[PDB]
Amino acid sequence: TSHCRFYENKYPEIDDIVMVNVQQIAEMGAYVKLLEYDNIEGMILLSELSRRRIRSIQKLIRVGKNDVAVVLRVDKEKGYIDLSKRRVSSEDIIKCEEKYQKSKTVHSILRYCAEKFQIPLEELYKTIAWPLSRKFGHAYEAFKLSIIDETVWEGIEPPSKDVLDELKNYISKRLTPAVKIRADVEVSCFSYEGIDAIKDALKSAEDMSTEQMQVKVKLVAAPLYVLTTQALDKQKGIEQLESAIEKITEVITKYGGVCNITMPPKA
Amino acid sequence: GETEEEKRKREFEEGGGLPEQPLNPDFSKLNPLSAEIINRQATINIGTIGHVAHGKSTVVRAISGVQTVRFKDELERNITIKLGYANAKIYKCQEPTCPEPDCYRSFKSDKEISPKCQRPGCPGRYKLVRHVSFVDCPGHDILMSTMLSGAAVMDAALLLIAGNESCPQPQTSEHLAAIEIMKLKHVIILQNKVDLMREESALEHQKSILKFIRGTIADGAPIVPISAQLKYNIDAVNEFIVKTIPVPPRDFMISPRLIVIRSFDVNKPGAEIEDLKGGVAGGSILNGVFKLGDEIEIRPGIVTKDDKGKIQCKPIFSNIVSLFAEQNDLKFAVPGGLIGVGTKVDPTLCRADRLVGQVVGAKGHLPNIYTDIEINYFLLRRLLGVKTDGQKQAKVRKLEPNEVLMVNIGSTATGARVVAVKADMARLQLTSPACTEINEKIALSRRIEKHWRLIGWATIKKGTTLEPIA
Amino acid sequence: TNNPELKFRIPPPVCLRDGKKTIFSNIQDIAEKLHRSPEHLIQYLFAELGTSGSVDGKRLVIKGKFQSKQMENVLRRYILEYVTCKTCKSINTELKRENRLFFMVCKSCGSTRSVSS
RNA sequence: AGCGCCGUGGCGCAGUGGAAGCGCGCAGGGCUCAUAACCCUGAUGUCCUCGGAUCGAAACCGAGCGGCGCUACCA
Ligand SMILES: Nc1nc2c(ncn2[C@@H]2O[C@H](COP(=O)(O)OP(=O)(O)CP(=O)(O)O)[C@@H](O)[C@H]2O)c(=O)[nH]1
Ligand SMILES: [Mg+2]
Repeated sequence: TSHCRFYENKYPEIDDIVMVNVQQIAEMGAYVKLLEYDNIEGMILLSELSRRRIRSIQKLIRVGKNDVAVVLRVDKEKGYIDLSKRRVSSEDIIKCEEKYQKSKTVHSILRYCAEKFQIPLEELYKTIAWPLSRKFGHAYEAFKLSIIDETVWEGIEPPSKDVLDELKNYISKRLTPAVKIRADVEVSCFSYEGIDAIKDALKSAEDMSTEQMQVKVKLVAAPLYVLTTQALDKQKGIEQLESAIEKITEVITKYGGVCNITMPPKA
Repeated sequence: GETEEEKRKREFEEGGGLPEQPLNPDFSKLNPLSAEIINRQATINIGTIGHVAHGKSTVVRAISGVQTVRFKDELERNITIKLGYANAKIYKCQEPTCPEPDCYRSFKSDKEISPKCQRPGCPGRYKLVRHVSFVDCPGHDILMSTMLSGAAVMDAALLLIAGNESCPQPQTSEHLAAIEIMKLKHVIILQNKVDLMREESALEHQKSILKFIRGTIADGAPIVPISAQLKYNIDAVNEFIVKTIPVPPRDFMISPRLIVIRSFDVNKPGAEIEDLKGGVAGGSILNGVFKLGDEIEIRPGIVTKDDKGKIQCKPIFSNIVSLFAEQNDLKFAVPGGLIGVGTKVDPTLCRADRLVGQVVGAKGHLPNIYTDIEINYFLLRRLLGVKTDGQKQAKVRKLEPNEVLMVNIGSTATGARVVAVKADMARLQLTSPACTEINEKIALSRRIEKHWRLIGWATIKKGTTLEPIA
Repeated sequence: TNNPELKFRIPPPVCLRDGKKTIFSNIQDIAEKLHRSPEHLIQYLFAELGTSGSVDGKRLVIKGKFQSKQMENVLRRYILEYVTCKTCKSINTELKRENRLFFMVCKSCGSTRSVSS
């Protein structure tokens, strides 16, 4: 039951960049369905197709797969999509693909919820999807804020609480991320009691580990000590690790030894 | 139906096991052959010398069974900078019935007090005549500080000559002269390759080797043909070591000292740091009986340069965590055997080649670091280690003022400058710190042909001391 | 006593050059008479010469152009530096894996040499 | 010993969250009188092992293997 395009309206708009799936090259160009959009076939003419003149056009089409696209004019009376392939910026193609991955990945969870609760995908989209794409500009960042901050659905009417809690499980299972921040600290100590200092320094550092983010000063070498941290929001790890740095500097500046930093906190 | 591991256990407990050393034995009545000393530590250091790429690790492995392993990926194959250590247990069969040449047996360090005789037909057991340590000396023409220092450690010598190659190997003679410099006579000559020669070739090689040993200080050197690979004729080597080579004078009268040659940080990676261990100095003790728990000071230690370019020397005070010798942790340490003194020192001091050739003294003695040293030198006629293609082995010149030269003071590998030259006396200024304790037999090498070259020996006569900052 | 015989056990590498194709049947025999496992020998052969094929049957089928002299020479190199040690005459050594590479050890002697590449 | 990389179709890259990819190779065909150039069709996979959420993973993760680079010898 694949339908219900990601965007607002039931026909694509004008002068926008999309991405199609290619099916046929019969006489004049590609009449192609849209996976950036619902189901509607759109035209590209072979003149609106090839930047370089070609011997066999098929090498640039590769029927069956997905390709960059631009809708210029839309027949908003009975349905026609004036579309082209070459009418896209060299860089903005990657914007088109990344937009498509966001939209497609949003579609996957909604399809899962629809095939579980047997609500047509259009209803789940209507209740949930576009209010999210309106509050936050996209449903993907809406899901990203929902995994961390549960205020996202506050003010959105769901068909049922079952759809809600199931999709919360699905966002916590599929959209699960925490970037590994790493540091490397040198011990340059030439002092007398250094091993006990190192033990106490790691005691202090690992005593900073919070429930969600655990800091473990693992050993790889005598000088080089590694700081591994799961930065869940990519901002607490650096301050945790700076606190660790200060703790080792504290332990080291009084026993008699010296220590130095090689790799500061980086994602 | 006993497993081989069960069999080896049963023999180990049958052989008396490895009894724990007494915590406080009466040290006045202890000799290096005593049961508590002989079973769990090595009292005589034997060092291997030979030509490059002929096999000195392999001979030690064939004797004891303890691998030098060899390390550092690239150094796995060419040469190793650090020394190679191994412990052998010298066992003699108590039965007179077995032939005398094969009664001797050298086992690994984990053997029992009295293991059974592997000779088929003898129920007699083996008595421990001595335990020995081995110091594998690198024999390359570039690596000279480590060989001199390892010499400065050892007390017995072991010369390897290959048969099929040319007789007069020059750096073998350099090794022998370096041994002669430190006042050793006890040298055993080995023929590494004997299976690969004919009867006549082997005799000709023996004649050549004898013809070499007439002018050197060593006169009555034993010569024995062995094989590191085929692993035969091991018992008679032990025979010659036991008969020819006695224990150097080493009793408990002399004040405690240490001479560190190797550094070993103890940081098992992957393990959490809350379960760690101190830094270990691999050091040899020529004088001093050390017991579990002691305060010791690495005299040259921290070497700093101030804003004014002056060298400041901060001794590394340290408390001994343990005295790792042979196999097990030992309550007391025996002079004349390399030991890992593990102390509270930060392992970053013992990671790389940092504690290589450094003097240490327990608390209760004040050795003196120096910056200028008076030295009394004496040179040989020619340089050793240069295969001149038939023309008059290079003659040693007279030293020049202000020349950087490698002066191995005991174990310390230092590059000093000559400030004055006399008939037999010189003065050396050091940038790398060196201390003086008693005499510290010194080896001298110059830079004439790129790499260092031995020239002659020397002993300190005087020096300008430095007072360590407390 | 131990070695009355003191290599002489290299099978003559009789090959087949079928123009576009090449078939070497002796690959198993040279594997046996040199006490060498087949896969390591064939991968060493492929590492010497950048040619591709398959292994068929107890034989090596490489579709490329080489005279029997040159593959004989490659086998000669492998014999010189792997099956028999340069320093002393021996052959009973075989592949072992001492911390991930192939570290050679012997049986007649007890060698430990780091020959991998 | 730990960390950074990887797990072919003959190769190198790859999308790795719908389930078999692209070029280089190789077999075959087409154009040409004929060859090269050019044009079309292909069969090759345990996308390394074992389990797990998942309709479902090759993909998302982990209890093991193998091969790569460093930390460097890490008693
Ligand atoms: N034929 C033969 N080969 C030997 C013998 N002893 C050792 N070898 C060879 O020497 C090799 C090991 O050499 P190695 O001990 O590393 O040399 P090295 O001690 O590092 C030389 P240096 O002390 O100057 O550094 C082995 O692969 C072995 O084949 C022997 O008695 N006969
Ligand atoms: Mg060695």
